[PDB]
Formats: sequence, structure tokens, C-alpha cells
Amino acid sequence: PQITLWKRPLVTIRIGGQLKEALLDTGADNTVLEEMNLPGKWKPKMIGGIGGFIKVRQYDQIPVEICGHKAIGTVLVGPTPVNIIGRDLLTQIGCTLNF
Amino acid sequence: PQITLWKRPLVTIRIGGQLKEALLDTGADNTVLEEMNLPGKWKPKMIGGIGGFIKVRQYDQIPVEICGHKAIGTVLVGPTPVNIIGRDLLTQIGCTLNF
Ligand SMILES: CC(C)CN(C[C@@H](O)[C@H](Cc1ccccc1)NC(=O)O[C@H]1CO[C@H]2OCC[C@H]21)S(=O)(=O)c1ccc(N)cc1
Repeated sequence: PQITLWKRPLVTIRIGGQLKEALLDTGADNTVLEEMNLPGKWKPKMIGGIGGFIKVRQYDQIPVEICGHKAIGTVLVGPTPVNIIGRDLLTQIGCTLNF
Repeated sequence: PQITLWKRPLVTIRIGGQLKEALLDTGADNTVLEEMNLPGKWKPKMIGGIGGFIKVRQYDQIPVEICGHKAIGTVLVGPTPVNIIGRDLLTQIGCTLNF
């Protein structure tokens, strides 16, 4: 699809049977999701945003379905203001900026 | 143009004859630029993301050129680590997300 930006680019994602709302975020290198349980091993990591650094749990090779499009990659889970889909997964689904 | 997300979507902008590199950022509601001393009046605001909030100044109607496309709007200015072009100005230059 083509998505204009007069509103926030919020889409429904599927991740582990759960349906969540997430923001398509071309400004994020990495996908970061709000607090949730995911299966498998994870590693403690840190990531920085506009306001400073946070602690996150890194889960590897997690599938997310983003508007019908499949992605599988590394996901970070921690105190983000909203679920954000970054460039890591936006590239997987074929996403570009056009003007 | 069509802009890939393999790398950070950095483009050249011009504001008051300052040429800067800025991020085309669909996750950002509003444009925020690195600290600079613009003329004119402003209001103080706070914006939040990963790590929490920072304090910024919102200036009134400034022309900004983004890859040769004219925009004009309020802009936020403060201690952001990167220049960020938000939806407020992405809509003005005809930017969409496509996949
Ligand atoms: C978290 C979003 C909902 C909002 N952010 C825009 C976002 O694109 C920032 C924009 C950004 C980009 C770089 C540095 C700081 C902020 N990205 C970001 O925090 O991504 C993080 C996850 O991947 C990592 O790669 C980039 C930083 C990490 S924000 O920077 O906090 C922000 C909030 C409000 C406005 N008006 C403008 C920007």
C-alpha cells in the first residue's frame, strides 16, 4: 500500500498470535516494542533515542506480520513510548519513502 | 525520488542559508532540529521518545527547503542528536511510505 503522513502511520501487526498497533518509523534503525513476553533466549542490551538510553531485551529471529507482509528478525522489547517498526524490518517488507 | 531504507534516510535541507543533513522520519509528529539560534519568537515545549523527554523551542513559520522542495512551518529546536524532518513537513513535500 501507499500511506500518506497527515496521520501517524500506525498499522496492525501480528506477533505470536497477538494483534498490536505499531508505528512505521523510518527514523528508527531498530524495531522496539513495548513490554511483552516473547519465547526463547534473549540478551540484555541498551538503545538510545531522543531522550537518552533505555534498557531493552533483545530477542533474535522473531516473525512479525506487518500489513500482510512477513518479517523475521531481531526485536527489542523495553520502555518505548509506542511499538516502533524500524528500518531493520521495513527493509524486509519492501518499504520505501517516495515524494 | 524513491528513498531506500537500507541506510538512514538522510537528505540535505536548507534553513536560513544553513545547509544541514536531516532524517526523513515518519515516526516524528513534528520537525526538530539541532540547536541553532533562529530569529523571531518561540514557545517552549517538551517532546518525548525513547529515553524520555527533552526541552525544545517552537519557532513560528520558517521556510525550509528539503531536496529542493519548499516547505514552511513551525519548527522545534533543541538538543536532539540528529536533525529530524517530521510528518508536519513530509506532508508538505509529498512524501509517502510505500511497500
Ligand atoms: C520514538 C518515536 C515514536 C518518536 N521519535 C522519532 C524516532 O524516529 C527517533 C528519531 C531519532 C533518531 C536517532 C536518534 C534519536 C532520535 N527514533 C528512535 O528513537 O529510534 C531508536 C530505535 O532505533 C535506533 O536507531 C535510531 C535511534 C534508535 S523521537 O525522536 O522521540 C521524536 C518525538 C517527537 C518529535 N516531534 C520528533 C521526534
